[PDB]
Amino acid sequence: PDTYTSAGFLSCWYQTSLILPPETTGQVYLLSFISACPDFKLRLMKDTQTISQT
Amino acid sequence: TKDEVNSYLIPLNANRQNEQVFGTNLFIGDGVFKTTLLGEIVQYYTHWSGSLRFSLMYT
Amino acid sequence: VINYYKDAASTSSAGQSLSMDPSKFTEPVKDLMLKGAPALN
Amino acid sequence: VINYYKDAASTSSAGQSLSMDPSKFTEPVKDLMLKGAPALN
Amino acid sequence: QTVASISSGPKHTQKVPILTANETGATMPVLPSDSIETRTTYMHFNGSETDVECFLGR
Amino acid sequence: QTVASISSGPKHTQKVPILTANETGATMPVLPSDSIETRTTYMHFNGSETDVECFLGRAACVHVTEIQNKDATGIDNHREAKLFNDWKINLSSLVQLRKKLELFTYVRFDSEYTILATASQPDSANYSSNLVVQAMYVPPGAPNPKEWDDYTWQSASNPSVFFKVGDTSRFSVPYVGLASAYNCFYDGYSHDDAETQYGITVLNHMGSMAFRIVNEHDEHKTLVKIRVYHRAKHVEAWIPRAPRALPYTSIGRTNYPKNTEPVIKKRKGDIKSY
Amino acid sequence: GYSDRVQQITLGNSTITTQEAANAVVCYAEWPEYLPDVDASDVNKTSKPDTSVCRFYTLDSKTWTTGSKGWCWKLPDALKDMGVFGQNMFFHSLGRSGYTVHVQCNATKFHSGCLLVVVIPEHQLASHEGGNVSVKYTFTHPGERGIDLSSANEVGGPVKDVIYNMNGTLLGNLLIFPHQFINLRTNNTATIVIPYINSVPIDSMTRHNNVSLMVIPIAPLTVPTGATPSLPITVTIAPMCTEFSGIRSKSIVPQ
Amino acid sequence: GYSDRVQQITLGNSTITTQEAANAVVCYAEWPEYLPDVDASDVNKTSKPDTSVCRFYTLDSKTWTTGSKGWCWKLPDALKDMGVFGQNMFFHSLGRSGYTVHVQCNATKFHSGCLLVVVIPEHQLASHEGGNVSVKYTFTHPGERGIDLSSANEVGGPVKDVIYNMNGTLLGNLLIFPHQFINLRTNNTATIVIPYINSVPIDSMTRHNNVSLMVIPIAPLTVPTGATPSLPITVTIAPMCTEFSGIRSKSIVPQ
Ligand SMILES: COc1cc(CC(=O)c2ccc(C#N)cc2)c([N+](=O)[O-])cc1OC
Repeated sequence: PDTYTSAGFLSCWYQTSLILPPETTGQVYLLSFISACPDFKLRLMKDTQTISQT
Repeated sequence: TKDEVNSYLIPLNANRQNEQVFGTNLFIGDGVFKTTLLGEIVQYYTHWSGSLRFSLMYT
Repeated sequence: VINYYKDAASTSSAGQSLSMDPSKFTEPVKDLMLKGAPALN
Repeated sequence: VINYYKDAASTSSAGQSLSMDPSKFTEPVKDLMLKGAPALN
Repeated sequence: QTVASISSGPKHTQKVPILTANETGATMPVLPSDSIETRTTYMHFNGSETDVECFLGR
Repeated sequence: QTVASISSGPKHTQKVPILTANETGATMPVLPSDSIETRTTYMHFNGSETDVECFLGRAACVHVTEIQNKDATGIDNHREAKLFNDWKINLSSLVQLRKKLELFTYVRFDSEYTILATASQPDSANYSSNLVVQAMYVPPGAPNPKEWDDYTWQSASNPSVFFKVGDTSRFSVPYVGLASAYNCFYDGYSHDDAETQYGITVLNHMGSMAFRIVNEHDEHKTLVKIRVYHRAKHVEAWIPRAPRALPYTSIGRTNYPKNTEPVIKKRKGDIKSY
Repeated sequence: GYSDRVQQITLGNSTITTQEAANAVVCYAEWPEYLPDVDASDVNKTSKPDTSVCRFYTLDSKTWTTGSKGWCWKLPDALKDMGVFGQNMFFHSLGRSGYTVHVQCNATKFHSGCLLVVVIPEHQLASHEGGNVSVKYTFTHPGERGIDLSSANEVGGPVKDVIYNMNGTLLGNLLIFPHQFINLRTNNTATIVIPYINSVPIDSMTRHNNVSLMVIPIAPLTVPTGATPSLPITVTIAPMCTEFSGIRSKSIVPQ
Repeated sequence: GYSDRVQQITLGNSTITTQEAANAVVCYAEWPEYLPDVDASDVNKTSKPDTSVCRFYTLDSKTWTTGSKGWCWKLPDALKDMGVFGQNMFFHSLGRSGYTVHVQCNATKFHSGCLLVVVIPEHQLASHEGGNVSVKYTFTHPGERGIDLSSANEVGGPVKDVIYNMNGTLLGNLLIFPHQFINLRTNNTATIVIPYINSVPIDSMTRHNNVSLMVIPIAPLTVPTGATPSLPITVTIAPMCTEFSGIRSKSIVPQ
């Protein structure tokens, strides 16, 4: 995370609303996924902060 | 409070209008993204560029 | 790039594979799905 | 000049550019000015 | 050499590339040019540093 | 080959090459042959030594730091005790090379580093230890060492070099800028914020170089001083600017000291004095 | 029949004329142009308002007195509140542009004075506090009023000694940058065409000023006996080959 | 494999999708286009912001209740405060544009209701006062909030009886204008592409509204037993082939 190179923000809103049918009260959920496009590039290999020991 | 299947469930509420569902900055190497396959691999490198593919599946 | 040693293990790194086919992971479906066409027809 | 290493950064210095055009700094004027002719005509 | 993004303009069709069904188990190769108007750009990149040979090669 | 001056004789014309108008912003290429009678002479010179590739193409010291080998028992802050040390990579800490680089606005090149480590035993010691230094590059985002013996020194992905003290380490690094060239100056900020930092200090987040001594401690204490040298190769430079005139005060910013001696020499006499 | 002295410049629906110019300067001999595919990175299709933003905008005239030190403007900052150009600056994440700068100052054949008009790419200012103090966003974004080099320092602002170019380099060498002089006995105006100069294809137009324009009196102003001891200086700037990219909500900047 | 039901529309960096549409209407079978030389009069070279103004802008959602009468918006008025499009409207003397209107309203297979979505060129409203009273500028320029046909009259405003189309003609014949229906049991959205329709090549975008968009409930809303007695209606509009001409200072309009 670096400010000069920030990527922006992602948000989601109700365009109209969620409507449930009769006899339905259960909670409704969304599953979100993330992946890269063929567009993608990564450089300068380095160690990760996601593992350690001690 | 702890890691759990619910961390992946984005709640959606009936009869709410123009309200916000969720938000996040796009530091793919941290935040919500940090543990994902993309975030995990991205962290093995210093620089990145390109376009991201973000999708939502209704349940 | 002259190999000073007799065994293959002695040689240096292989150099870029240059294959790069992600579809066996991104699209391992039985029936081909065309971008733009109904995912579920 | 045999490159022992795989990457370009490994190679030694580039050698003289041999371009040498100072005019983009000494004469960045819109209308060409000929030596000997009135600077302001 | 390789194009990173092709030039794509306005759109109004029955071919909706951004509507899929992730329960199929596939990650449809959707591109920015499928949901926004884009200009042409090139890769200028081969991805040599992310080759498994390089990743485990140090 | 090339002529330095052509043969030129007497002159009496309406073509006055030596009368110009510097307010146009141009420096008309007037020659001696335009105002005096000259003979023919040749250059016998190519100007190879003033090529930017040559100008920035030699090693210059860019940083000096210190680490030491001693008992780590009880030490809470290893970094402070200098059991290991850091270097927030930057090329504007030592002024000599900095002034050269700042002769231009944008600069692009590969870098060839040479790291020299010298030992010193100020207190009583029976011998000079044979220490091995480990310089590990910690790119922004990589975990920083906290103790001279972290798991971090495994350096599985971070590149690092091991070499004997007294010896020298050498390797080159490709142009790592995120843009097409490095900025020697930056009239901007990281974002539109009222208090955030100004200058290239915003663009220069190149990471750190962690130095340590692999050996365990000996009975005595050994002081190792580390000097990093930088040589540019495959050079490209853009937008030349006015040379630095006043002394520097900080890494990255153009700030100059309050109350500085005048830079321009003052005549010992008249404006007519030779 | 023609002359460097007389010129006309037309951009959009604006036209400036001068009958006492001294040619014109095109920075590093390069005319401004749009961003070519080969150099582009940002995949968004750009917006080219053309005539609605590529026109002459005239800033408030400054007053040259016998004691003026000089003035400094910054681009694109100086035009942030100028018509549609300004609006586009804040509504877009990115953008690039070139300009045609036209500085005006007329007197009589009895006056005397010489202004240096220069364009400095990446003019990183210095803090008058020295040490490692920074220069707050507000102070390098004066807007069309620009920075007055004869005004007093202020907490968080830049140093203003004309002599050290506000950055620790001597005034005399400012000539290595594309410049022109307005020497009253010769000149009446100064014109400089600026192409996009940056290490990136396109950039943020609010957090980064690509160049600063300086009008510095070198030979002091002198007026004939008993005349008003001042002359006005006017700056007119026109963007050209302007591209905007990544449109979103309007940006909110410090103060 | 394709269907009128499923559609995607991409303009600028905005894309709308629908899986329950009923085809789409292109007013008088004509797609919007730019102003050709042969028809032009104004000699000024125009400005075409393209992607920065030709994108989807979403207005505040209305609430359809069992007693709603309908709503009426006007273009370009409805988008006067929408990003760069709005800015260009006030900074230019003239301009022309077409649009893609997308009205959204979803319910369940248990609900029932039918909205008429129509585009009326030159929708000259009538004064509820009758006689020869006029309708003050403010009241025909509601902005993105639009006019609520179930709100009370107000001094200087227009009449609002849904039945007489606010102009003395019967609702039932509104179908002679390019329209579409959002019949909950079939529809989910309505889409109408509007080309520039005027008796002049280009016009003032502030003193004249070229068309008004109306969303009128015909078959009243009915919800299943015990359900919330309302549904939201959302309007999204995107300008296309937008041209601006005669740039000057920003216009100041009534209130
Ligand atoms: C030898 O120490 C290293 C130094 C560097 C930094 C580097 O090369 C650099 C040079 C000039 C400029 C400018 N202006 C910015 C950065 C990197 N690095 O950046 O990756 C790695 C090192 O060890 C892998």
